Amino acid sequence: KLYRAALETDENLLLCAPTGAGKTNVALMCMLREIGKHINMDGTINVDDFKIIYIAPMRSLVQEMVGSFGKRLATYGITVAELTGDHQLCKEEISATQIIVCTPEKWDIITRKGGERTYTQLVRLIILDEIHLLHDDRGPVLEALVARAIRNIEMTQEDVRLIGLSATLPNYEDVATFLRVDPAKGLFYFDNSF
Amino acid sequence: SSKTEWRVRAISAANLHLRTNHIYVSSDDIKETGYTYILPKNVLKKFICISDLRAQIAGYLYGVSPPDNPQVKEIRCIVMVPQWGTHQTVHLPGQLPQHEYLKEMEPLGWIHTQPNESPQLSPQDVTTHAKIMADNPSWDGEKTIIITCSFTPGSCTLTAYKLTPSGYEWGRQNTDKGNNPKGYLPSHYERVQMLLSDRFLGFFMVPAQSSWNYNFMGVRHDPNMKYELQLANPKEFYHEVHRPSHFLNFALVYSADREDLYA
Amino acid sequence: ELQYYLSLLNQQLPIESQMVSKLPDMLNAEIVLGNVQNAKDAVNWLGYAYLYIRMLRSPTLYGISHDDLKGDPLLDQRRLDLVHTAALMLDKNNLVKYDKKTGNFQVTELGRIASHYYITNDTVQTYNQLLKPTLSEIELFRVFSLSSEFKNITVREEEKLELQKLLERVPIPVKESIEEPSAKINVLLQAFISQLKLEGFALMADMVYVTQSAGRLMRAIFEIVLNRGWAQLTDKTLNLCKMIDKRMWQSMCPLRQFRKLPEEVVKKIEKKNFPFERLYDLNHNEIGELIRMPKMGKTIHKYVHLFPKLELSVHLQPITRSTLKVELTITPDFQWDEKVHGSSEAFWILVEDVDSEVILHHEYFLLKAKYAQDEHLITFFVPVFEPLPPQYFIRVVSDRWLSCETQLPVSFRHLILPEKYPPPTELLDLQPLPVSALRNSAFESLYQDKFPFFNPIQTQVFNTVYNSDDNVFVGAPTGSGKTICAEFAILRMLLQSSEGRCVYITPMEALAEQVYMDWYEKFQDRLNKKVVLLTGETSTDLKLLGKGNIIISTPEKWDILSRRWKQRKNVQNINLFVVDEVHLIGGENGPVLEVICSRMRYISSQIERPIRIVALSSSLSNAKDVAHWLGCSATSTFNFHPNVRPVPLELHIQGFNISHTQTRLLSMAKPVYHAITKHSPKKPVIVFVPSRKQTRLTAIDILTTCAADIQRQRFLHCTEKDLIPYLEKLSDSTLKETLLNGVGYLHEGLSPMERRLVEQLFSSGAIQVVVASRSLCWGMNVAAHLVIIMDTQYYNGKIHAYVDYPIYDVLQMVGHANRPLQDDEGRCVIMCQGSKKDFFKKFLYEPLPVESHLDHCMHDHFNAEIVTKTIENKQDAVDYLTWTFLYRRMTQNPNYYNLQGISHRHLSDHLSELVEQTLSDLEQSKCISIEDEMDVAPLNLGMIAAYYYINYTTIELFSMSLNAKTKVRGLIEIISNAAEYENIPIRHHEDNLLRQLAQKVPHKLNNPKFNDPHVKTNLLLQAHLSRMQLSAELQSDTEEILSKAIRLIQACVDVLSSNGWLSPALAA
Amino acid sequence: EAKPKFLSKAEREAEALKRRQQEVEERQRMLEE
Repeated sequence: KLYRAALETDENLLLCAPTGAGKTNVALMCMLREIGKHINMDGTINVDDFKIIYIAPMRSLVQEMVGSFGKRLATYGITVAELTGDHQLCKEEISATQIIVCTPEKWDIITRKGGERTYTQLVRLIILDEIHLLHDDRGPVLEALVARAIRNIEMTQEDVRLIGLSATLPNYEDVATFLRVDPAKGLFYFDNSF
Repeated sequence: SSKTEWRVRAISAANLHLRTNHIYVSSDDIKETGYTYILPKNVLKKFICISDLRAQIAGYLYGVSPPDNPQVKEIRCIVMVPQWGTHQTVHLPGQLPQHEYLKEMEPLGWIHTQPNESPQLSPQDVTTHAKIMADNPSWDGEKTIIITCSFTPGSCTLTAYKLTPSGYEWGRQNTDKGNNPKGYLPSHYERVQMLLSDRFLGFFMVPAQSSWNYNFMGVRHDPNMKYELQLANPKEFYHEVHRPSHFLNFALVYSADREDLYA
Repeated sequence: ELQYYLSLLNQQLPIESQMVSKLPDMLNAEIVLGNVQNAKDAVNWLGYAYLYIRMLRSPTLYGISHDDLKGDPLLDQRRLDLVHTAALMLDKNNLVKYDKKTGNFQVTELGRIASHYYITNDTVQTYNQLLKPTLSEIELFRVFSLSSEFKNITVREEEKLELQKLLERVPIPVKESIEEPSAKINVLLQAFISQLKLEGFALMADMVYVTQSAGRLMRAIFEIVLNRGWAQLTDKTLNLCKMIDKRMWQSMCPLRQFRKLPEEVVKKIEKKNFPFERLYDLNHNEIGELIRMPKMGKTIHKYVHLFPKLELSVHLQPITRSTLKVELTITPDFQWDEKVHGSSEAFWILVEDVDSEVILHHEYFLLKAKYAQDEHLITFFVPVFEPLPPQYFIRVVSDRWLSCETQLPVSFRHLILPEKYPPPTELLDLQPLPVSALRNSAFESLYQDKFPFFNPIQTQVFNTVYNSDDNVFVGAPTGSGKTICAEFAILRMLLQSSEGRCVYITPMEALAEQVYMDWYEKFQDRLNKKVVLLTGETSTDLKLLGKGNIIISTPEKWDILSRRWKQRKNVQNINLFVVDEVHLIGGENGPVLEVICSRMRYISSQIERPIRIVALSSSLSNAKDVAHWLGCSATSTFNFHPNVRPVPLELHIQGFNISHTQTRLLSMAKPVYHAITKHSPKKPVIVFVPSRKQTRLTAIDILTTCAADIQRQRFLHCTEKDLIPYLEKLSDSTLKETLLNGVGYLHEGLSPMERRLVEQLFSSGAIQVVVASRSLCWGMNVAAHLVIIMDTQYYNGKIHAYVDYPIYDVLQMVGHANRPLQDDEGRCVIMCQGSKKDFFKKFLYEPLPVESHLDHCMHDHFNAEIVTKTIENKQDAVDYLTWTFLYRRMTQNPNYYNLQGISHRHLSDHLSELVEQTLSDLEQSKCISIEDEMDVAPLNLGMIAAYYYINYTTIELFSMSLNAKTKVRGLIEIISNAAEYENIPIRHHEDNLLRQLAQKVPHKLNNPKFNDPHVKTNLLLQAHLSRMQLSAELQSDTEEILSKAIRLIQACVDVLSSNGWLSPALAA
Repeated sequence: EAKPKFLSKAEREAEALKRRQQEVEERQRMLEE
């Protein structure tokens, strides 16, 4: 139902799907759409021209998402890695890999320390998974990250495809407006029957 | 006890930094004929913060005379040999330190921290100085001083002391280590003028292999053990490396493990 | 709680924005990141978040009434109130300076450390009010446990027995009672560090959370202690951070940090009281026999060889009486491995005094695996006071490996410090000299329309320049009017003799060309004088000297004429010798200008004709040695002060704590635009860029920062109709698009006509920003109001390191913003690293002393002296070296010239050793002959090197690499491997182009190196011989290679003709 | 003196050896005193 919005459209999407409804498929479609801009018909793919960030709240869930991205995108050569360690190690992992699965707090710390400023132009796909913790303790960190992304898109005019995945929760219009998602094409509100 | 007294000693040494802000010199009964002491303030401050309120800390001071002024001796270097001293005496090693830095300056004597201020010089200190002078010909009977840097409430009261040739002979002849050994006389010790200064900075020498602190491990300390000193800043008495027994004694996972936090 | 679980499982729980708790933290992070600067930017950043959308959608859930929603539909008043509350919380916690009048916020170091470590405001305030430089290790744990991260952690009564049992086993004593949460957190941290087994599950979870907070807390405490300067507190914080990271005590074995080591062998090594340095000296069998474990001896030897332990060597040189240059050479003495060390190893080098309490110079070093097993040289500036310590301590500790620290005592006992600098010549408060003060009307007609009155320094120097003819040393800053004094001296030399021969020597070729273009319009157009410029051709240089009266030249161009001054009578019949910018005589082209000045001073005292020497340079501290080395009198030494300039210079230093050069250049773009908007809104600005390709990136970043705010295209003070004939002449479309918004660009790869058009557009006032490269700092014929020099460094690929910018280029960039009538003052914002901020602040207001570096390049001067029959013996060479500036600089700074004393015997022994080393280097290269170890005789190779101005090493390589059966492919490789090709520029992103061009060259290269300049010179010669296409940065190096390739081919043909080879000479 | 007299490497080595011998003799006399 959202195949054309995650693979054919590079706009900011808001997928309000429950847990277990294939939330990783939309992220894989967004990663394939971001890798579709770097075709490389002579080789396989140009992984040094785009980057895909995956915001996962749990560390084990981030490791499982990195393993699923490494097992699924093995034919495309997309380097899936977890941003951890020190600041220089995180900068080397960001400069050496394309798909970076990290925590929102770790991404905010890397943005505040300056380890992702040199690779900010290559990051064109921000997959903010599990936004249903926006009222939890990871709330203000993800809110400050979304505000920094909106300020970078409004000031530096950097077109970054933001795909925010959340659970079936009310007041999704404010979360779609905060993530710069369209109410018609970017907003996908699935109930518990889905 | 060494169970709760260690914590008290560490806490007291933590507040011993403020004691260096008030230093008093007992300038009285000075013969005003011998060479004066020009021990710098930085060296005294360093040697005051690396001493314990219970265990006496001692260090050998070596220096040279200022140019065109043979009537004064400037202690420019202090070397802390590995020793384990008690509250009434210091068990200094028998090996006199030697190094390239000390090859240009003569030994000016020893400086021992005193936990309590006493009007009279300690006979044990006089005997130790006499034994050191007899053993090492480098130290002279008229050019070495024993700086008894006492401890005062909120202050570090300093005082210089020199041993008379009669006192040196009495200390060399005497061998008993009692509280009031025979042969100790008030004429054995003579106070000498000692003035601090803030014009020349002092040098510190620490053993290259082990640390200067040895009171936490008396088994490792050996009276005849050789020492190799080098230009380095000594560590505090209550340092982690000073007490290996209190550090490496504990023996070598189903709680809440929070991963990927905000750090 | 069954309703909310029914709300989340049936889509009935809306997500409420709880961003009010971390709103001062988000404001501090936005202020440290540069996203928000004032209250309006903070309100705009808060309006783009989800909290503003939740307050607009649900005002009752956010505490907003209906009247506040009716009086503020855009939620601007509530956002301004929240921004004011966050600013008050940041100012109360001393995180950021927030003024309530203007609303602007300035991020401090404490707020940046709290944002970089995700610390709270109350924790940062407690760390600022609790951390003391005299704090011990016992108080440090209590200060770290009293942070705001453990504010909700309470001491449970059920875990009091476990805390009492752990209080007797913790190695760090706690001063607080057992009922306090701080002592419980300290006991939990001591149990987690010493790996003590706990009993309570909630206590273990609290200890794990306390450790996860205390890691970042110790990192922020170490950063705050490094910023504060407390050396012992920073060492204790680094030890606590290493103990928290490695999960082991400081007294444990170094092999405990390696996970490949067994626990029983580690316990057996910790049972024996043995140092870790003694195990490194033992072999694989001795270490196994000492620990009674021969099977694990090889693994222990491999762990000792894999443990980080490098050798540090210190080389000290006292430049001034208050500061010295310390070069630390670090050699990796350990086996680098990716499984142990990784891709790179981080280390912290702190140089402090003998007290070990004030860290004088703290820096970081990231030794990569590609640069491993190689000694890296780091240059730093160490200050020295009047109570000089006997020795300083340079401690290089490991940022990740525990118990890995190397201490180096830099002894200052035998340091020969220089004397006190004399005061400069102060400008007297006299009347300004008008244009009628000159005698000749033709000299006054060339400066009447320029200025009716001269400079006060020029009015003070006109009495010694125009009314006298002695050697005048004029030390004036860049922009004080030294060219007016040079023109007055030239007018005095012309009035003294109409057939005079003035020679103006300038080190920079672009500055010499600008001086020649100024003299063609001033001296040749208004006075009809023969004003010529010297070239690199020795055949036309003699005709230009004989037919010209004002010859502008370079030291590299005048060294060919001064070497044959005994034969050439035109060089001996000189009337005036002006030397402009002598303050750059200790850097690039430094010993060449000093050798030319020494040759001019020797020829002036041996041709029975005192030539008027006018040495115009910057304000130098040791001006007396430069006056005595040039024969200047005490009354003619017009060495002014650096603060005595007519245009007052406001110098600001922006220190950025970034280790990477590219990350610092990317992060210093928006503060550069902020400083350009705050300092000079309606004035031209010059942005000094680190590289040629970085200038266009900095211009695009400035254009994006201008278009991001409401001041779109604010740097274009003119219209597009006046720039449409100007943009039609440019070649780069991106440069024309940047100049359409008012931001011009200038680099080494740009065209000279396009650079002249950009200079004419910037001088007319059309553009307000001019992004000029670092190589175009001296070659810039324009003067602006603001000079923003961003990231004063260069990533050299020959050494692959970020070398700092020299003081001469920084002084030229500071003096380039000298507007006498356009602006009242001149702003100079130097944005660089934090370690280079103190040196740039010391070398800006204080006068920079001159240091002669002629001992490193004395071989060519000795060959030129021996080939011209000047230094024929050892005493003649000693007398020739005694008349130079190096003999005057050795008497003022012995330790800077590697001497052991200022005595006559020690200086004579050092001069004899230098002369013997020069004679050995000349005899080993077959350039000279030593008769009875006393007489020097010029050989054929030395005469061929001195005739074509070639080095002795290149002449020896051409003599030992050219055989009787050589070819053109071997001759091109022999010419590319000469000493003149070692100065090729090697920057980043240049190895791929060289590897692509090496596959298209007509001649293959045997094992080509991507970092060697000889292979790049060979590739440039193969591209120029085959007429292949190349980039602008490659063509700029190929032109400089081909400028000396003709002289190299002439020297090769002379070496082939001298050796008796016909076919290699024909091939050459 | 004022003019620096240039010496050979062997003469400078002999002068340094004579200065070292004089310094060793002065150190021996100081040790005897």
